[PDB]
Amino acid sequence: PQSQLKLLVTRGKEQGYLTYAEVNDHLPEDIVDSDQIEDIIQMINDMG
Amino acid sequence: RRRKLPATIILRALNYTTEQILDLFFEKVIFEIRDNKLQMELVPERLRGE
Repeated sequence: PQSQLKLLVTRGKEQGYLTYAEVNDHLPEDIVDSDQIEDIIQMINDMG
Repeated sequence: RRRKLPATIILRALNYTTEQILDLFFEKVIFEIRDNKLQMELVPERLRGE
């Protein structure tokens, strides 16, 4: 029924692209941080 | 630009129970159990596209 973060990941991969806004809301209710994103765009960006 | 939220959640904050929201955004279909073995009210235009 649940596990959150898959989901934004698995969708981000199949689309091949996600808007900077696409990840923000699709992120789990857990990490909301502003500087959180900074490195994780670099994470998703080397992979797709 | 904030995080996405399910629409209906705002209506609840306006003091609308689920029944009220359904009452707002959906028409009604009346199911009558008369004598026995279900009867239904029919608006003749409801049968379009089905």
